[PDB]
Amino acid sequence: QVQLVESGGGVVQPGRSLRLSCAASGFTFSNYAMHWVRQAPGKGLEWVAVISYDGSNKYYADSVKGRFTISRDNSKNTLYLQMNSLRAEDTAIYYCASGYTGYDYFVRGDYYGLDVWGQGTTVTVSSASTKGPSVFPLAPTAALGCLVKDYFPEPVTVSWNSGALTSGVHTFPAVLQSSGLYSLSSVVTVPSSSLGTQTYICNVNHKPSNTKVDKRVEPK
Amino acid sequence: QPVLTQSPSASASLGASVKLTCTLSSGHSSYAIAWHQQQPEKGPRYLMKLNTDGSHSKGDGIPDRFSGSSSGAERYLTISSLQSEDEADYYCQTWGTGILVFGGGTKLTVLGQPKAAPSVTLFPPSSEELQANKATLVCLISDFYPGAVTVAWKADSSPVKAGVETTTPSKQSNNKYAASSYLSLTPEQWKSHRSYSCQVTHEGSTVEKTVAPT
Amino acid sequence: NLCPFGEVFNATKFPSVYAWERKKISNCVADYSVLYNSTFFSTFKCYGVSATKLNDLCFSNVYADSFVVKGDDVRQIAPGQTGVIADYNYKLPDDFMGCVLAWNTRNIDATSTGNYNYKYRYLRHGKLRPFERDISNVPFSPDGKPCTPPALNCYWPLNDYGFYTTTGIGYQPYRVVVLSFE
Ligand SMILES: *[C@@H]1O[C@H](CO)[C@@H](O[C@@H]2O[C@H](CO)[C@@H](O)[C@H](O)[C@H]2NC(C)=O)[C@H](O)[C@H]1NC(C)=O
Repeated sequence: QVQLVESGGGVVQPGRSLRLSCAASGFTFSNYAMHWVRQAPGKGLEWVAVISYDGSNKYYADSVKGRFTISRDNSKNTLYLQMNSLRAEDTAIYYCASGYTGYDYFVRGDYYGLDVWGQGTTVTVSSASTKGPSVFPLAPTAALGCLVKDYFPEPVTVSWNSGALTSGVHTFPAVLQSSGLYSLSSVVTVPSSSLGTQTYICNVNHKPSNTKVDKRVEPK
Repeated sequence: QPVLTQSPSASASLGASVKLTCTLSSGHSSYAIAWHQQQPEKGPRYLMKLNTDGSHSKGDGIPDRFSGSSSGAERYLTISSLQSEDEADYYCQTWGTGILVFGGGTKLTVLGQPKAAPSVTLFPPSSEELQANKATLVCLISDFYPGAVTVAWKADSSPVKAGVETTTPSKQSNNKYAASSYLSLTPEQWKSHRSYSCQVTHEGSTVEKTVAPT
Repeated sequence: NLCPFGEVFNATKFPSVYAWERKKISNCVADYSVLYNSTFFSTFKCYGVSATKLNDLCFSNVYADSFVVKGDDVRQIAPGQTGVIADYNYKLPDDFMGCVLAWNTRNIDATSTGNYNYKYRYLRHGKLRPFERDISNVPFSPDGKPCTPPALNCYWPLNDYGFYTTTGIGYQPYRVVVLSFE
């Protein structure tokens, strides 16, 4: 039972570099071709690069040729993707993949199969500085919540009443504004008549900036 | 290099069947392809390779409800007795010279729960935010099925295009969908208008919420 | 000293997958032109070698393994596969180094009436080691105790493929040659 596990993802500023890795277990790695595929947030899959079993043949998607470089260490069963001169359009999840090496009569040469997918690693390319969020109350069966405003990079976690409150909680996905900073909301729907007797505190945690914020939400 | 044309979306009811279609550009009429499945929040999974003669090679662990067939420049993925888990993005993929080509993908929604119109709560900017010289409007949409909505804002009655962001829907812990929309303003812009509208269009039908400074 | 690659893909008769046959090919000059001048190989997969740069490989021996399976079973002729064919009939090693070729042979291995001459082993106690071969035909019983079918927990371990000219593409017969490189 084969497994491919990627590492080396994260946040870097445009024009910098980054080496992705792909750990392969469960098959004779040095005999299979190896791919890189990426998915921009909310975009489709885009094929990036492929490398043959011995490393003597490499092919690249047009959009990365000159900047990226695929390689492999067969002694370590590891696949690499060197990204250079990174652009904000290189922000995506990067998967590695493996396959057989077949002969195709319509190409009259090798094709490289892609039949096993990795789990993924995330790469964020931005001209933004680490920054904690501002937390504002969305004061009010009724709904109330927390606006987690203008942070970078992801992620931020939101528990309510220190986790003691979970039914009716929904934390939305982040949004990326034209400022380059992220925002999300966490909302909870509550029994209407609980507002005078219970307290609602959302716990916003942003490890990238050591920011932890407890914000109490009261009625207007 | 060859190009693959998938229809952008398709749906059928749970228990029904679908035939996802991928068409090769004419110049590569006879090229073989592969089918990949991407379920929500997950990585991709290899389904099968599909040849020009109709013959397929499945990966291991692929249910028999998935079969491949072939015709002209077209390739078909067929899924019988559709289940809840089959809701996913299906990407056909092909080969060129060394390089590989994906299609745009097909989001297959399997209607497996009664329809649901959306809950729309619109929050004016907190007073704490106004003291920070910012003003954001938070429009939350929840408890709808299926998750496809269009959001339009209005300043008084004139639509607003600038300063709008919106999430793509996502299912709640009770198997229904939800999405949020934001409208950024300056404090002046907030004060200098009578009302603001959040207008949510869900399958022709429309919900409207309006707030005002006071 | 010309290699007999032609004869292997040529052969009028192919064996059943449980009784797969091997041809040792050595001390000869190789002509792989049969692989490229006959565009019907629906399966042409290689491992640790390149299908197209193939004669630039200096081998001591090549081994050619021949057998028949149905189409939906061809996927099990690959390293690390599982299923009845891969676990009880023909097993590639994990570091298999060579290619796997397969082509539809309905026009010669199927009939209108049914061709039940090809058999595979569907019951066995252990899984096969890579390149192992089991040509026995002892009745299978979970307990290892001798028995006689039909009886308490007792079946003959080989089953016939039924090849008809007129069935789904995945039920038609496929000839398979496995090329193994030392
Ligand atoms: C395919 O089989 C044919 C016979 O069926 C082979 O043809 C003979 O090969 C031997 C030795 O190579 C020669 O002595 C004969 O002159 C060949 N001709 C005939 C009509 O039998 C053939 O070599 C095999 N395939 C290829 C590619 O050569």
